[PDB]
Amino acid sequence: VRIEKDFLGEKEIPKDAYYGVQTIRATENFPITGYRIHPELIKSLGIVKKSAALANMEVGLLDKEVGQYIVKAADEVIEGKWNDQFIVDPIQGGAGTSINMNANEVIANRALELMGEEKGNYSKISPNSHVNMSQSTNDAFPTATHIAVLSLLNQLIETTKYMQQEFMKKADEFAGVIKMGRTHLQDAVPILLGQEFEAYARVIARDIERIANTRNNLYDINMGATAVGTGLNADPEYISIVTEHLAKFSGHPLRSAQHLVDATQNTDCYTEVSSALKVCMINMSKIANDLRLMASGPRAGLSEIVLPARQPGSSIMPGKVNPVMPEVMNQVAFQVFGNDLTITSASEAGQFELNVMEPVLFFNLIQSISIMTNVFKSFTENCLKGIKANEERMKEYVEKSIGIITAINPHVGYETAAKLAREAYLTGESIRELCIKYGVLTEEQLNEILNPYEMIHPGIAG
Amino acid sequence: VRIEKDFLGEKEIPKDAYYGVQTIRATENFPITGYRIHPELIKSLGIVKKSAALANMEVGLLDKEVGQYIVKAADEVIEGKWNDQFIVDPIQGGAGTSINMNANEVIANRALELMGEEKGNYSKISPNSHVNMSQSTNDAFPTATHIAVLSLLNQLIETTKYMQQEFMKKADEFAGVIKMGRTHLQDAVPILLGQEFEAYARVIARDIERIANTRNNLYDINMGATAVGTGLNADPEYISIVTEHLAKFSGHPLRSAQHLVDATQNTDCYTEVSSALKVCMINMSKIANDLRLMASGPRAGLSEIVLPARQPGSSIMPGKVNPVMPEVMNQVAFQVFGNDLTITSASEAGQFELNVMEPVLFFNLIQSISIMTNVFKSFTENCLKGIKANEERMKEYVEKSIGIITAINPHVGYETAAKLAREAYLTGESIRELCIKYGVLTEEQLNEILNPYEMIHPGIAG
Amino acid sequence: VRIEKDFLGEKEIPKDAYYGVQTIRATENFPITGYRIHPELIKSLGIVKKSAALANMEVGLLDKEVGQYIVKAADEVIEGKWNDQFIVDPIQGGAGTSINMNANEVIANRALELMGEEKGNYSKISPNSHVNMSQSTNDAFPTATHIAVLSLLNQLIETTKYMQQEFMKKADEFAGVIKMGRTHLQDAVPILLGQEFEAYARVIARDIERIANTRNNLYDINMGATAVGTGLNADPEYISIVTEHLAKFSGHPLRSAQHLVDATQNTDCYTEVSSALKVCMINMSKIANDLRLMASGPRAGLSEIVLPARQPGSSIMPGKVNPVMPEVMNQVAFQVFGNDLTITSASEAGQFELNVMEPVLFFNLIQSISIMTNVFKSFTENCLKGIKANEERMKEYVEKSIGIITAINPHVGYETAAKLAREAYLTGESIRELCIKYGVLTEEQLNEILNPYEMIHPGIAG
Amino acid sequence: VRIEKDFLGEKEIPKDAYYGVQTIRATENFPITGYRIHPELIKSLGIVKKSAALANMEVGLLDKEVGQYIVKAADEVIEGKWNDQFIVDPIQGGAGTSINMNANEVIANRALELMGEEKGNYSKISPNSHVNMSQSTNDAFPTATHIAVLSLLNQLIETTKYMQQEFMKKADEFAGVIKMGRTHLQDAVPILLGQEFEAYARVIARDIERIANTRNNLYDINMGATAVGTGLNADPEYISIVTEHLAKFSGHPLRSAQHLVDATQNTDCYTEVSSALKVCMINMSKIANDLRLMASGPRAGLSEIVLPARQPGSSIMPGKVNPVMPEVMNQVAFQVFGNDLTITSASEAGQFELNVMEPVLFFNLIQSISIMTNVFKSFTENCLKGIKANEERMKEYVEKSIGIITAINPHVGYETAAKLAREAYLTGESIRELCIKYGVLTEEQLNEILNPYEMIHPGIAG
Ligand SMILES: [Ca+2]
Ligand SMILES: [Ca+2]
Repeated sequence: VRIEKDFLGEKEIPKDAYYGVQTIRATENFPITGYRIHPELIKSLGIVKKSAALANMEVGLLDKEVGQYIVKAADEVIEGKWNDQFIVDPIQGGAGTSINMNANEVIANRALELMGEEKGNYSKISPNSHVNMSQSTNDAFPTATHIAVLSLLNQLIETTKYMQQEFMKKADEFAGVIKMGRTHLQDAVPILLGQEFEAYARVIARDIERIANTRNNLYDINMGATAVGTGLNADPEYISIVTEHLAKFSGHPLRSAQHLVDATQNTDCYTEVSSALKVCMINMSKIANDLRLMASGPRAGLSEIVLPARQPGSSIMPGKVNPVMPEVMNQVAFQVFGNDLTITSASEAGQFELNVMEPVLFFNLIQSISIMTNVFKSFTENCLKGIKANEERMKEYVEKSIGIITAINPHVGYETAAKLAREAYLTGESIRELCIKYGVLTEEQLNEILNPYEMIHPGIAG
Repeated sequence: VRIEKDFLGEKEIPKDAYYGVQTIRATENFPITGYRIHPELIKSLGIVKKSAALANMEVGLLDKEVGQYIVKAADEVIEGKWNDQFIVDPIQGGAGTSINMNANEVIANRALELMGEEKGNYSKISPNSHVNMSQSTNDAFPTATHIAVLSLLNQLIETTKYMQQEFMKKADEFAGVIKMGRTHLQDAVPILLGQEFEAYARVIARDIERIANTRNNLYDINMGATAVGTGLNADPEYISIVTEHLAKFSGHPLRSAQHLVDATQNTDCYTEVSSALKVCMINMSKIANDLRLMASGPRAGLSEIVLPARQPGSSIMPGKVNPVMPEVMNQVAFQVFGNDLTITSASEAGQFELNVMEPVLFFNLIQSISIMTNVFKSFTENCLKGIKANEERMKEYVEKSIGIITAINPHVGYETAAKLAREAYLTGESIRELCIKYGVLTEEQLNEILNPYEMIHPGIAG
Repeated sequence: VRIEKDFLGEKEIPKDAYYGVQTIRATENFPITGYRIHPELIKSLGIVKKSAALANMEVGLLDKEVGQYIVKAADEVIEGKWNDQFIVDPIQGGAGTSINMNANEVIANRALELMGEEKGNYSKISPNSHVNMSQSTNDAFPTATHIAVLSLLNQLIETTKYMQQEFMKKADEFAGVIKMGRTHLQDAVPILLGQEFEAYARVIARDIERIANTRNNLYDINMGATAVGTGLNADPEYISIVTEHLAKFSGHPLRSAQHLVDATQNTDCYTEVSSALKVCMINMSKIANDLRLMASGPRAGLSEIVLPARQPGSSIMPGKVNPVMPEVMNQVAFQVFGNDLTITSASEAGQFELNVMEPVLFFNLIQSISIMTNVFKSFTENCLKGIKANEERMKEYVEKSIGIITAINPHVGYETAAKLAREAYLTGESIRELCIKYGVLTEEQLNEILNPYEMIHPGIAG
Repeated sequence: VRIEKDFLGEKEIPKDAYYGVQTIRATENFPITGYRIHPELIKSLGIVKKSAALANMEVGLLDKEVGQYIVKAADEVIEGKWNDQFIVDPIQGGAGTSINMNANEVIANRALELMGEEKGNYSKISPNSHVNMSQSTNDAFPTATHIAVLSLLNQLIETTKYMQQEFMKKADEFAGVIKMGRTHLQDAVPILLGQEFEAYARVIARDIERIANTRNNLYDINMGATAVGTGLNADPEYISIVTEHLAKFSGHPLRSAQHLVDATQNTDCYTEVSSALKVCMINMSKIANDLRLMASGPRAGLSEIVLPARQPGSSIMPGKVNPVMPEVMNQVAFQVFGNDLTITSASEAGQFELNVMEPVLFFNLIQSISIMTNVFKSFTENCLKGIKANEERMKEYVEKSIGIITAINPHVGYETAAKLAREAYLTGESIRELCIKYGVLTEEQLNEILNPYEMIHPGIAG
């Protein structure tokens, strides 16, 4: 145990800890959720502190002997070597100061240790003076967040694409599977199961497109903004160098925003991201609902498809296969809807040159991207690739249906069709085994009218 | 044509019009939705002004010569005689001031006409000095709203109670109708359709209680608050008297709030109402979702219940009955959900001594109550009463199901019960047929065990 | 007085009215809000039906005698002659069937009248067989909606651009006005009032881009889809010709969707639009909150700006001007936020081949575009143009602020800068007095360091 | 490692682990958030299992020698010793099946270890047959949740009551502190700081009552409902006995619901609780916004209150004390709003006999109560108790205001009051000074009229 001192008094900090008194006070102030910030945000903080250390050394502001160790420590943070030292709550007042200071304290203490000094000796390496040199909370925090959000969006994009590609493969696989289209949940006209899955795949491709476009506004960062965006005393060469480093180490084509005040006080880039995720989850939710309806049964349901079994069934009641993978998809969508409201409210609560409600916004943005990335993985792997069709049941739904008289209609006339429809309604007799009974269409010409392909695509009529 | 002057200038007003230059200025500021305030709010403003005049005259503050004509004019407003004269947009800046002034002008000008004077002659009877005497925007507008909301809620309770009883009648009409319970949309164990319709009756009874209890915090009113709630220059006798008239003429047991500063700045009684209406519509939307599933078909659906046709049918596809009445119920649910978010945002936006976002708040609270009332009566009259059951088809479902085995199990044992269920599901035979052919139970034994009542109620083995 | 017959019986229809029985049945089924659909939707229905008629006549499907009067009647609808005749509630079951049949009946009955026939004589011109020929509810309704929303969006874009520019004008006008930046509502470092208004202009510039970009997906229409998306019985020449007309008459670069099943069952174009509307109103609400803060006072507030007076005064209380215009703006934002949730819920609610929740979805989308257009136009005219800066009071705030010391710091050193700021804060003396008192700097040096421009832009101190 | 086989195959389980393959299966299906269920829910699952074991033993269903060990194991779960063994994601498909089984496995394996057997020997003590005897997922899970939410609500009530009591203590402390009331952020009329704090204290009192009344519907549990609510095969004696037990071990007055189907498929008790939490946070956010506004400054803000400092300030920026405790209060409210939408959407998604979306619902409800309890504690101990007033600053807002004229008005007539207000607006002369210079009132007369208590309480015209 070690002994750090504060405007509030002494606090005993374990010798093996890299955080200090400020981080502790933060945990005292905000024991709200018990969560820790996403390791990608931790990594991103390291990137910011590395870039800034490097830039400050380059412009002569930071001593090269201490900077060298500051860089080595930050690198270790980037590699995920110190995740457990980041202990502040994601829901914290102070507009992210605690998060920023946790990163400054840990990097300063690891630097000091790397140079054979004691921890807490902030005279040698100051969390504020050296590690946070030329930065404010108001630029270090949002810039690390932009970077972390962008990296997680690239992962969600490559996971959604994989999933989208597998929906397409199912579409192709069910390309000739004839079924009964439903509107208002009432039997309509024939459709191909492959057309439904292409529908799912096409909406998902438009989701990928929307989510990808939201990265553009995140590429503008406010590094060099200082407290408010005015850049008071900031060296314009520091700004140029720090941005360039941030882009190189993050892997993103970062730009210094054209108007730093704007970039410092506005939060539309995050609401833009959340909006696209919500839209995407709306579509996923609907698809999941369909999949669950289609899997219903086995005897009093639609029983159109089979989903892979993913929980042990009742060992005394077969046939009951709960669609747990789509269900979880639905509940995530619901998280994301809720997350989006929180983001919305946090964003409109901004005042003058800072929105102080970012910590709950970022926590929610990051949670959204992360849970989506994770359900897409498990749904794809555990449900989607394995989906099978009950093609006999769906073909019988079509043959015994009334709506197929729409395909026959123009070959026999509005007269004949309505008599056949009304009789198939009262007697429940097949429409096919009725055209041949009356002799209006031969066995051979029914076969080209009631063909799966002909019935579900534009072609000759009146 | 007539000509009144304002701080913005002289305005030409139609000869017939009873509103004045401040109403016209409010229609220029806020040409927002093109909508008009609810006639029930128009009515309550009438009750507010009449009560004020009566109190003021008695306190010896309003000239009895003018006051009696103000009263007469207000009575006409209460009768819904001048609804067309309330032209201000419900979505307006000014914290309701325009709404208040719309009532003041209209009641001033009509009073003036009743005593032979010119309209626009504000020297004789003033909208501000006489019709608005002793009251502020921040007491008249909210008080009228309480009275209007409460009146509206009373109608909803009455209508929701009627709907609840009709659900309960269907529960009894369906009391012996056996069917398949579904969990996760998968077949489970038997249930009666009457148990589901009693499930619906009960949640609705719970909503009625919740909605009813939100009345209490609305009975407290802030009349005499003046600008801020401190009641500076207000007369304690005017306060007691106006409150007693407001209670007598509105029909509600209205009370003067204990702390008028609290009553002027806080808006929780409004969000308390919306919440109970949100909860109610979650249940109704779900109920409606079930009904649309239950009415699905006719051939490729569930086909458990038949809903009265309200849409004309095609002569190409009979048996296609779209469940439009549950559909519109679903859509009203979604309105109310959205309205509740708007109420939330507007309520949390209060500042110091006054919430200025009250109009959009009140507009949404009034619309939620009104549209619920309307959908409830229409759903009750054009759907709920006419619902019929497909008993024969539901009995089939039960006969061919696997869940059935849960009733059979304790008369056979874990081992044989499971092998029967497994074989029934794989071969497609009914569990009854298998019980006969393997000799495990007699046709008579199975008729006693699969008793529709015994299968769906608590009770040990034999 | 006229008697049209429906499956629900004999019904009296005013001989003035151009709507028929299917329309008043929807008035009975859905007496929900009392509202009528947007004139822009009405117009687009007219474009849809005109286009249909032309395309049906060209392919040989429609009688040219009857078709010419349908076109003529459709033009009258397009030109706004018949708005009164559309009486159905925008919140309705039937998935837009009534909205579509409202348009069908009105166009038939006017085309009959133009031909010299009787209203109701549908044996001559039928609202189903002629006016609705080759179209389903499931394509004419959404196609009309796409056109309407697109038209409205183009209007909102023009208005929003006008507002944006007006913000840039104020940016330039205030480009020399110095004041205190606030982070956490706590005094920070100086900022130009112009940088704050430029920040507003830029986020609005991003809202315009985001909203404009939502148009692309609405350009894809599904005319030709029949019930479900397959185009069962459709003629490909009808589809290419109708699509060409719709695009010419609407003024929009419409395309037939590549996959009609997808374009028929998915609703992600509408949620995409609403999202960009919500995002915009988040920034606009924030801005407006700022304006109300900046305008607070005149004695116990901030008093940084004056907004045009838009409501009458109290001669008893001058100086009091409520910022009603930013107030209505915050309120329209709370509405759009609610509108967005209603839209989310309705879009998530889709099932298989059709989302039947489209009517409440569309009502809310159209409402959000309309109310945003209206407040933007009004806010620009009645507030934004005439905003004034209180230069004197803001320079006052700056001279006695502590943050001023961030500018002086590099010219005097940390130890003396901190000394002076602590003393200035505790004693209430200006930093400027204290720099002279101890002669750490002279009047002349202070006037050059404290240059408005240099304190608010990046650059090395020396 | 040990070896448990699954319908999906072999899986290695650590020697020290008490969960099994079903739990591992769950973690592979649902790697969504990485969170673990709340300790309170864990405890409650323990209470459920112990109550069920005791009931099953009494009724002769469960072996008393196995039962005794099961009960002892469950008691250790209740005691909080096996929290780390609960590894399943709160967000999961399967309607809580894996939360339920996680508890079944853990207790079985500890019961086995206590009775000297090998773990995974489910032939001795089965998680399904023994630990889960006479229960389904569809009753154990919700029953545990009712119990857990009740316990957490009772803690929230106590905490909020404490905060409330402290808000009242501060109203008394500021009972004579005079300030300027604000409407539209415009100076209005004098108010006491204590009157504001009483308004705060009073809204919270109403929140306490709302949240408390929410407990009633939760007292009804569905224990004994089995799959669907029908109680097929359930011993009625077991039901009433397990109910008496659950009430006794949980400390709540639990009652067996009067209709088990209703209780099994409806979730209105959850949405009701959440609505009451949301309303509470609407008020709390509003209060924090005022506090933050009043803390603003120190030189260019309002600065009416000082809040205890909770972060280390900048040594060169004294006076800058960010209101971090209110800021975190806002962020939690925003969180609760979104949580409430997720809940709304989860409840709405119920189908027939089971709402499978309960996991994301319960996760959200519990987080809402939890984070509320936690901010309330921290805000009270670190902010509220220590709030102090700048009474001089506030006093001079009142001396220098125009609105102080309202107190003078009746004593000098409106005509005279308007003249004095107008000059006060032009010159800047105190209204008090003006009254002296024009001799309208004696210095001693002003002392009665402009007395803090007199100015802020009902008192008449002379
Ligand atoms: Ca197959
Ligand atoms: Ca003091």
